[PDB]
Amino acid sequence: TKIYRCKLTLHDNVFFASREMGILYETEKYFHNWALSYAFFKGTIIPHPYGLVGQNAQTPAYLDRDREQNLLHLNDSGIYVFPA
RNA sequence: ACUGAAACGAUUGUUGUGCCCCUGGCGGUCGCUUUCAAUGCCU
Repeated sequence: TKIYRCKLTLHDNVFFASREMGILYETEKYFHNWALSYAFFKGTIIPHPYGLVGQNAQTPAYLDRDREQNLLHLNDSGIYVFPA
């Protein structure tokens, strides 16, 4: 129902390790939706555990109801960010 | 797990070494301490 046109201005340099070739690591020119969804709603809606240990420390929880860092909380909040 | 979690292009290094503000130069030239004067007056 509501739609928000949000324009993002970088106030310091942004890095994502999108691809790697030798000494060079580089960032794709589109911000992925799921990265922005946690940037907007983690701590406010999605939980933000400061620590991890175990399999949970190197396995995503993107769409796993059994884990706290889900993007599915937002399906239930009725919210969806698009990619940038 | 935001293509995620942590993330020093760093460490060391003398703008250095030699160098005469040097050489030449007459404070010089001209200039009368000058001009006038009773050892005097009386015995």
